[PDB]
Amino acid sequence: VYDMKIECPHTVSFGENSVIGYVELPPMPLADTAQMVPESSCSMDNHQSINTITKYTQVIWRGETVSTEVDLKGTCVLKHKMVEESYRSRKSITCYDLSCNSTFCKPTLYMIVPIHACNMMKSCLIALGPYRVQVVYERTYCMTGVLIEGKCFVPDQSIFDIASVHVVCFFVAVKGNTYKLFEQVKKSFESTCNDTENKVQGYYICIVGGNSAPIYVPTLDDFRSMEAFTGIFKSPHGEDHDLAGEEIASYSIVGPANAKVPHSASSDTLSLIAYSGIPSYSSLSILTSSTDAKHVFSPGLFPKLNHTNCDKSAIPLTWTGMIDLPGYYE
Amino acid sequence: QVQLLESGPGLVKPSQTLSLTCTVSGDSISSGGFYWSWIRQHPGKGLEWIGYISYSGSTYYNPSLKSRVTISVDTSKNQFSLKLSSVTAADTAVYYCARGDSSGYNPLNWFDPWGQGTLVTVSSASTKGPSVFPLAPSSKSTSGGTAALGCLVKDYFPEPVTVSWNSGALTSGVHTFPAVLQSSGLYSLSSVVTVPSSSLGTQTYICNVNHKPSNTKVDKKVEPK
Amino acid sequence: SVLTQPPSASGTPGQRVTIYCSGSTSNIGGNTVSWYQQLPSMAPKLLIYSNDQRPSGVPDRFSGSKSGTSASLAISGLQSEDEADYYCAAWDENLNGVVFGGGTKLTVLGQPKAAPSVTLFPPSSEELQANKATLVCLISDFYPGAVTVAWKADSSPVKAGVETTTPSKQSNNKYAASSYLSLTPEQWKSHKSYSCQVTHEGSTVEKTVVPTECS
Repeated sequence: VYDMKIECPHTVSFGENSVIGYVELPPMPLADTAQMVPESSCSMDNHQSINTITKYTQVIWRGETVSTEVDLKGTCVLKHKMVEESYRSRKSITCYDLSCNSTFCKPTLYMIVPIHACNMMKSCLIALGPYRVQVVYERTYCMTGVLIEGKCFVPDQSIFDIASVHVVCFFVAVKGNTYKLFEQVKKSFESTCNDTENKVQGYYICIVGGNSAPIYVPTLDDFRSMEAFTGIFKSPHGEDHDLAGEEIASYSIVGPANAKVPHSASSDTLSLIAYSGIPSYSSLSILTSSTDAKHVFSPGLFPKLNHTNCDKSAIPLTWTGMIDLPGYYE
Repeated sequence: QVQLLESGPGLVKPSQTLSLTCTVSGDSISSGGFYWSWIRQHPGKGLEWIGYISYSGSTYYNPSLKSRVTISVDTSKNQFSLKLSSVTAADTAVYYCARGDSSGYNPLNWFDPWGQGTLVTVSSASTKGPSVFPLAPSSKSTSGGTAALGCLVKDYFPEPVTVSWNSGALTSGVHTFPAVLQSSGLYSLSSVVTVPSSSLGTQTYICNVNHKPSNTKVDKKVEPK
Repeated sequence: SVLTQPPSASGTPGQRVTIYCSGSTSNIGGNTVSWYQQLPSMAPKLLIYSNDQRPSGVPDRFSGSKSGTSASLAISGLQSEDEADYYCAAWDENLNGVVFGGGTKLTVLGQPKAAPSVTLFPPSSEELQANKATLVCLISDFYPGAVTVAWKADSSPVKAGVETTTPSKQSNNKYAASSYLSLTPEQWKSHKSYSCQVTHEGSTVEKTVVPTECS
C-alpha cells in the first residue's frame, strides 16, 4: 500500500484552480507494461481519464531497434478540454508516465483533481497492477500559498518578491491552424526549421505549485505561459533527472539509433539515443513531422529532442519543471 | 488536414423543416472538445450564429431561434446536423458549419476552421435544371494569337450552379460571372476561358455544369464553328 | 448585430488601416474578440483570436487589440489583397450566445485608372435550335467598378431584352460585369450586325458580331 499526497491549502482565493499530486513507484520488468490496468474509486471521469488507450510505436531496442504498432493503457495522452469538462462536473483525472531501461520500468503517477474536492475527497484508494496506492489529501496551514520548503508562497500582482515554483505539463494533441506550436518554436528559438518537416499540431497544459488554474503553452501575452515554454524547451528531457533514488548517475549512453514510427513506415522516422543502467528520463513522447500525434514509447532510449536540426525528432508528453513567479509570505 | 463539409437541399419551400448536415474530417469528432456550430449569412447581409452543440449533447441555441432550431449530433459517424423548423422567405441564406473553440475556460470565442458553406434558397417555386450552350471562338476575339471562348448556362432556379473545365485540369485563365435574377425569376450565367489559338486544332475544351437541386450534370463541348 | 462596427473603411497600400468593434460589458467587456476576413463571395476566415493572437499563415500586418468594451483590428502596412469584409465576434452573456459586428467593407484605393476588356459572343449553332437566341457581352478588369451598357445594330441602338447584373470585384482587385440579351431567333437574323458598347470614365470600348458566319 503506497501513498500519494494531494496538497490542500486552507483557502483558494477564487479562480478555477485544480490541484495536482504525483508520486513515483518502484519498477517492474520491461515486457510487463501492457498488463498494467488501473482501478479507482477517485478517477471519477466519464471513461476518459483511466481508460486512456493509445496507438503507440513501441521501439524494442536489442543487441538494433524494432518498431511495432502497439497499444498502451494509462498514458498521460491528454485531450482538448479534458481538464475543463472534468472541472465542471467535479470529477477527476489520473494518468502516469514511465522511465524504462532495457530491463525495468519506473512509473510516475499524477492525479489531477478540481479544488472543489479538498473536503469531500479527504482520502481515496487507486490500484495500478502490482501496487495499491492510497490517495491521501493533506492540509497545509497556508491560506493559498503553495508550500515550498517551509514557506507559503502566493502569486501575484505586486519592491517585488519572486521565487521558483514547480509546474507539471502535459501535451494536448489538437489539430488546427491555431495550434501550429512548432511555428512558435521557430519564432522564439531561431532554429533552422520550416513547416513540412515539422507538422505536429497541439499545445501543452500545465499546473503550477500543485494548486493553480491551468496554463496553456504557448500563448504570447501570458507571462507564465512563456515562462513554461522557456522551461519546457530548454530541458525537454525533464528538469528532474533524479527519480526516486538515482543521484549516482550511471547512464550507459549506448548511442544513436534509428527507428520507424509507426512500424509500417517506409524508412526511419525517429532518431534516439539508446541507453541502459538506471531509468531516469521519461520514455513517452510524440513524433514531430506527423500531423497526427503519433505517440512513441522508447524503453532504454532518450529520443532526440534537441531541435538544432528540425527533422526526425520528438517532443515530450509529460514534463515536471520549475519556473519563476512573483509572490509574498507571512 | 481537418476539414468541415456541409450538405443538404439547395431549395426548401416555405413552412417546411430545413435539415442540413456537416461532416468532419481529419479530426476525430470525439477527440474534439469543441463547440460545433451552425452559422448563416443572408445574401448581401452579414453574419449570424445559429447555435452550437458539444460532443456530449449540450444544446446552446441563439435566443432568437431557440424556438425553431434543433441540432442533432452523431458521434459514431463524425457528423452533426441542423434542423430549423418553420422556415419562411426570411431564412434564405448561406449556411456554414464551424468548429468553434474557446481558448481557455470561457465559452465560445472563435471558429476554426470553416466549411465552405451551402446556399439554401427558400421560395414556393420549384427547381429547374439549366441548359448549357457553347459560345464558339470565331475570328472575332484574337489579340496576338490568343482569344477566349465561353459556356452559357441558362434558365435555372434556384442558386447555385457551377461550371468547371476539363474535369478540373484547366484552372488558370478561367472566369465565371455572377448569375442574374431576371424578370422571369430565372438565373443565368456564363463561364469564359482565355487560351491561345494554338490549341484549336490539337486540344479540346469541355465545360462541366452542375445543378444540385435538379441532379443536372452536363458535359458540354465548345469548338470553333 | 449587437457589436457595432463602422460600415466601411478605406485606404491605399502602405497605410495603417484600423477597423473598430464596439460592444458593451455583456459581450466585449468580459469575453475575447475574434476577427474574421471574408473575401469576395467566400467562406470567412479567422484572422485574430483571443483579441491579439495570430493563426498560422497570418501576417503581423494584421494585429489586434481590445480594451474595456471596444476592440480594434490594425492592418499596419496595408496591401492590395486586403479588400474584403471584416467581422468581429464575441460572446455575450446577457444574451448567452455569440454575436457579430456589422462587418467592415474595406476598400483599397490608389490603384490606377484602367480600360475595360470587352468580349462578345453571338448565339451558338445549338441555341438557334431552341426557339431562342442569346448574345453575351463581358466587361473585365477595369477600375473603377461603374459601367454604362449600350447595345447597337447598324449604328442604331436598342434598349430592352438586356439583363445586366451588378458589377463584381474579382479575386485580383479588378472589376467585371455581364450583359445578357435574349431574342427570338427571327430578330437575331433580322438585323445586319449587333454591337456592344461599354462606357467607363467617359470613354467607350466597342465590339461587333454578324450572323452571316458559318452557322
